[PDB]
Amino acid sequence: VLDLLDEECKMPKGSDDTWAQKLYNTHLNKCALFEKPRLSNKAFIIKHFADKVEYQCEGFLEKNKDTVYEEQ
Amino acid sequence: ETTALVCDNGSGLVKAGFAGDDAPRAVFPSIVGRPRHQGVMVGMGQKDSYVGDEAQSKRGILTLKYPIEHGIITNWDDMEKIWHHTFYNELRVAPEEHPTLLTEAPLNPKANREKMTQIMFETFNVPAMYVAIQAVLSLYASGRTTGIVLDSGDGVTHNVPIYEGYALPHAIMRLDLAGRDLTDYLMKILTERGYSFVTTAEREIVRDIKEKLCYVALDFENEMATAASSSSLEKSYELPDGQVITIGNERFRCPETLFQPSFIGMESAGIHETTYNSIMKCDIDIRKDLYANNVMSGGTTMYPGIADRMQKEITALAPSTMKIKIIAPPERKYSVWIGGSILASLSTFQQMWITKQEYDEAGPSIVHRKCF
Amino acid sequence: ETTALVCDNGSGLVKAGFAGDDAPRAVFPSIVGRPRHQGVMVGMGQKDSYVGDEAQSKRGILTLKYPIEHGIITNWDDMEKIWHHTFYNELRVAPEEHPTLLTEAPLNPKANREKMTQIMFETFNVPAMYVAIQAVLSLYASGRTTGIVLDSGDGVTHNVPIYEGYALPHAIMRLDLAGRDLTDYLMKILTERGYSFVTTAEREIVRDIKEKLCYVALDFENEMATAASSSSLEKSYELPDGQVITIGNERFRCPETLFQPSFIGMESAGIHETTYNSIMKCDIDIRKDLYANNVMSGGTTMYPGIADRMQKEITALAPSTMKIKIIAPPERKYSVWIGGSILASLSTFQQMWITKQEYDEAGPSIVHRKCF
Amino acid sequence: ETTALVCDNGSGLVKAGFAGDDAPRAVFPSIVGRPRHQGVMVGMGQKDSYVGDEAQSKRGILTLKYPIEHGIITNWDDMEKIWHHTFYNELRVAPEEHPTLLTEAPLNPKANREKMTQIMFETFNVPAMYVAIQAVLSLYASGRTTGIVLDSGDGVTHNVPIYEGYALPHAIMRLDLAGRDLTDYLMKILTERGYSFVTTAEREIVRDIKEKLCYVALDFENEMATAASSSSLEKSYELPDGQVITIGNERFRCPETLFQPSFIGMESAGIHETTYNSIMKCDIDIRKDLYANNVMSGGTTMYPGIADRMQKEITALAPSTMKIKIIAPPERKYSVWIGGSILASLSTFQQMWITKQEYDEAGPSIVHRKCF
Amino acid sequence: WXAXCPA
Amino acid sequence: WXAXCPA
Amino acid sequence: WXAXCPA
Ligand SMILES: Nc1ncnc2c1ncn2[C@@H]1O[C@H](COP(=O)(O)OP(=O)(O)O)[C@@H](O)[C@H]1O
Ligand SMILES: Nc1ncnc2c1ncn2[C@@H]1O[C@H](COP(=O)(O)OP(=O)(O)O)[C@@H](O)[C@H]1O
Ligand SMILES: Nc1ncnc2c1ncn2[C@@H]1O[C@H](COP(=O)(O)OP(=O)(O)O)[C@@H](O)[C@H]1O
Ligand SMILES: [Mg+2]
Ligand SMILES: [Mg+2]
Ligand SMILES: [Mg+2]
Repeated sequence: VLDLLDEECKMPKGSDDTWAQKLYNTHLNKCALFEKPRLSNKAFIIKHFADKVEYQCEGFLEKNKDTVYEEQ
Repeated sequence: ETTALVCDNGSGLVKAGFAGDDAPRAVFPSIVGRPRHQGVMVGMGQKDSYVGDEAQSKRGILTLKYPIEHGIITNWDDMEKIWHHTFYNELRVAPEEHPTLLTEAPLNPKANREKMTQIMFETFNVPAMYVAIQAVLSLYASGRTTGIVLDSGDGVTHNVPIYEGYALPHAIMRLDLAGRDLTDYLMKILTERGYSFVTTAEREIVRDIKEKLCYVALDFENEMATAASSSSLEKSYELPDGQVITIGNERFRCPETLFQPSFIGMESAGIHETTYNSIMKCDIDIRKDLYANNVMSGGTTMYPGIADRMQKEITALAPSTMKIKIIAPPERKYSVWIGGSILASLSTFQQMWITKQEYDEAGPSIVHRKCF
Repeated sequence: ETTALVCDNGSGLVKAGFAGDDAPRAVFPSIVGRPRHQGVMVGMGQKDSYVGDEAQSKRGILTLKYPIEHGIITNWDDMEKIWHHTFYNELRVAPEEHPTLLTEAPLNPKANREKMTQIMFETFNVPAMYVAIQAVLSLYASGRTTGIVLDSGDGVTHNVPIYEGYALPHAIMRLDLAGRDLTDYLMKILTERGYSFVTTAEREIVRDIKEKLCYVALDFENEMATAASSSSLEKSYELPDGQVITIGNERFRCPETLFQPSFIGMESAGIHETTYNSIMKCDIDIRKDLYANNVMSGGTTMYPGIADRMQKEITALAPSTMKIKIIAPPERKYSVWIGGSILASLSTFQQMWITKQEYDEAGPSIVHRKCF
Repeated sequence: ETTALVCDNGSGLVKAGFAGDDAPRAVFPSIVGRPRHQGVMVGMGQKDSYVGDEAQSKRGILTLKYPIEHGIITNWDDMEKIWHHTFYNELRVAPEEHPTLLTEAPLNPKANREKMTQIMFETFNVPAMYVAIQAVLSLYASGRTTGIVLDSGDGVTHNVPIYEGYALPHAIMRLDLAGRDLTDYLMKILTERGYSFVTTAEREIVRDIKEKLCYVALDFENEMATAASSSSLEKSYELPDGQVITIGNERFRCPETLFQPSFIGMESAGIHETTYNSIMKCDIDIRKDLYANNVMSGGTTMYPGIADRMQKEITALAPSTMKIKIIAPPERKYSVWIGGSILASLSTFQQMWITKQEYDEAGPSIVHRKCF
Repeated sequence: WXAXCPA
Repeated sequence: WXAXCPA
Repeated sequence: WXAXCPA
């Protein structure tokens, strides 16, 4: 999930919808611990040690980007 | 509490919503696209198939298929994709929680209802459902218990006479003319003027041309005489690439094939003669009350002037001493949905649903005895 | 950890580096020189052949050969010398440790890819590699998933339309005009003014003249009228021996042959008409989105005013009602490398590489099915 | 006495002659060349443009233009040059003395017929003329009153079902695939093997390669498996400069795009599926009699094995219990001419001509009502 | 043609 | 359909 | 190349 997120940061015209689509592609049916929420195409569920937690994609690309220009 | 879903599968537009709201909150074309070009860029999120407005947006790179033709579902996996997309994406409602109400044209195969019911119970696990006749719902929508409904969508046209809520099943007429084959006729006549629309996307462009520029002539011969003798009738339309195309007598000449199906090469009479020949199958005591109500439904009845042409030539066919009145409310494109929204919210209707208990007991065969 | 090498063979400049850094740290001409004069001094350390900047420094005494002509590798032993020089001398990296990513123009022979792969696996023993289309990488470099890329290096020019990451392979246009034959045209037009540049070193001098003093006229006839009637347009350049040479209308007149290939005697239309005739091969629904992005790439698109000339005459050809937009970032000379540097660093791409296991199983034939 | 001229404009070959002789005595390509190089020698008799076999002989120095593209005449002055050359040079007959019979593909613009008639009456002053459908003439040529004609020239392909002399105009299918775009596909696939054919003369060389070495595979996958696994299928051809070129799977792979138009990137189905989908538009009582006659016409149907491939996959699509019969006479390249030669010599036909009296009275508009 | 195709 | 028309 | 052009 972090690897596909760091890919989608540099990918051209990356967005939270296409990142989510890459998530569903890679892990929707290959892993028991990753699940898609029934009614939404913008969120995903991870079964952690404690509990299942549902994450919204809508923030992550803005929050994940750092790049600092040396001139600044 | 719990409110039925109301869904009309049509051809072209799907329109769906909740019972007792006044217009459908999901409307989109019943179209499935699959990409046909070799994908080059790695890591694009490229997708196996698109549904509805997605497949309209990307239609340049897609083969577009309609899973319903003449009200018959030809391709079932794509129809399951369209319902899956409708419930989860468009309405965002889980189908286990809601009875579902589904709409069909008359005189079409039984297997279509058996499969629609097997799918709604087995895959969606819908708790209860019903299958309703398109024409019957237009009376609920127009506030009447009597009339001969004329309905035309994409695909099938049908007449259904109803008198005080009794259908007259020996008098039901069905015709495959309407709506899509008008577009395949417009594409053929436009070639005469030097425009060529072959691909499934160009068919959607011609559909938009038809919806904007076509109208029905009061007299087809007088207007062909006028349009041969002038430029006054001629309109121009701007293609999505910014080309501009100019359209002459073709725009009235396309919907005239509703009244003269021999243009496309059918052997049956126009909608006015199937309407009159449907009233002639009703017993003489009720004909007075059918001539006083004719209800138009579905998008192919939206052409400007189609009501006054219908009334004119039915008034030519009918006996001289009677009111002929054509009823064509401006909202009529949604009338079958509004009528199903009314029907599904009645309290008397809550005993009509097929419940999963009954489907489990009797199998999908039950639909024929319980439904119409 | 391990980072792919990214190499673009071009014609003229080699440019190479590591994936995920932002500009190539090796850039040098793809040129091989062999000494042609009788060597006199004993004990000089004289050497059989020179590569890259060595052969530029000594070019007075060398025959200079280009091993790549019109994107086709004509001479393989010199190409192996250029790769050996790139990996060992320029990057100082052992190729066994790094996947390598290699770039090629579309529509060139398959034997070129088969040999490039056979060499990279057998002699270098590179663990994994891939062969990428030059034009596709300029979209990665310009941050887009849609557009018609126009690319011109030395040698081949090609157009490749792409829409949301799908190529349209029937619409790919390729033209052999660009870059070297502009130099062989400049050498021919300079003779009218009394300058003679015959040797392969003098061709490199004329290449430097072309890169400094040439520019594209907005209107070719107005500027020929001006330059016939004035000295105002005239610039002078100092040869390596300190002679000074003066260049008039020739400097704009040389790159006009990109838009009028009949000057050199080709029978095909200019890059603007191959761009328009490439958009005309795309289906009408997407053309609006190709006119809204045109991406220039490669050094032959660096002439001053080539963007505004392209936009002017494409806006002449296109339908009147559309935005034509030409995108020409100042960095565009490196765009194919920057795009391959982005591509090779994606995580989704790590399954795309041809691995030596697969080459051993299937032989060099595999490249056609696995690569584009 | 007086005998009608019969002329079929096609694309590529013009073929023309007198009614009631059995083969055309003028045949030549419908091509116009204009010289593009600076003429040097004074006093050479150098000429502004060349037509037909002249432009084939000198094609090294000429730009070659086709004035007809996809059965539409795009350039009218060159078409007038081709007719002037046909009547005066090839037939050496003054057109005022003879009715003229002219041939056209179905479903093409009306302006093409209006201009053809305005030119034949006003400039040539032909006393009477007629415009005939290409497909209809192949039945006259093959001795039948019933069948679904499949016709492919250069440019347009079309199917026209006819039953006892009645056309079925709603079932006419037209496809732009045939013949020229096979050559533009062959030029693209030959580049894969390292041969480059760009100029309009090199296109004529590739057309001759296609006419000699191409053939249709019975099974396309088995033969690609064979040609990947052997040299046995491989043929070599000698270019006009005495180079020799070697052609492998490309030779069967080029005409397979007739059955899989997605290769060139069309969205429509192959000629076999447009034939079957044309028979499906005919009423069920006549289909038995269309399956029992399929008539191939025009030069693009000359490939070896195209009949047995057509019969094989149509026999795959059709219901199992019927004769499928493909009729493909060895003369079929001339069938449209032979059929027009028969038609123009009937006595019943002498009332069909448009006479100049009628053109003077009604103007060129008459062609639509009098002709088909 | 005048729209769809090039002729 | 199954016999008459195409669907 | 091998036919049309020199490379
Ligand atoms: N305003 C209009 N004028 C003419 N045709 C229309 C108009 N609106 C829709 N149509 C055509 O009518 C058909 C859609 O009718 P609709 O009732 O939505 O079909 P269905 O009943 O199958 O859902 C389409 O073929 C569409 O092109
Ligand atoms: N600033 C410039 N102005 C005009 N032409 C240039 C400029 N820089 C390089 N060129 C020309 O462009 C070609 C090099 O382009 P490049 O993209 O390096 O080729 P390749 O893509 O084959 O590596 C050479 O012919 C060179 O003369
Ligand atoms: N023996 C052949 N095999 C394959 N293709 C052929 C042969 N002869 C002609 N052709 C092709 O068919 C086309 C000519 O067909 P023709 O019937 O003369 O066209 P039209 O009907 O337009 O006059 C050209 O594209 C030509 O290359
Ligand atoms: Mg409807
Ligand atoms: Mg480059
Ligand atoms: Mg022909």
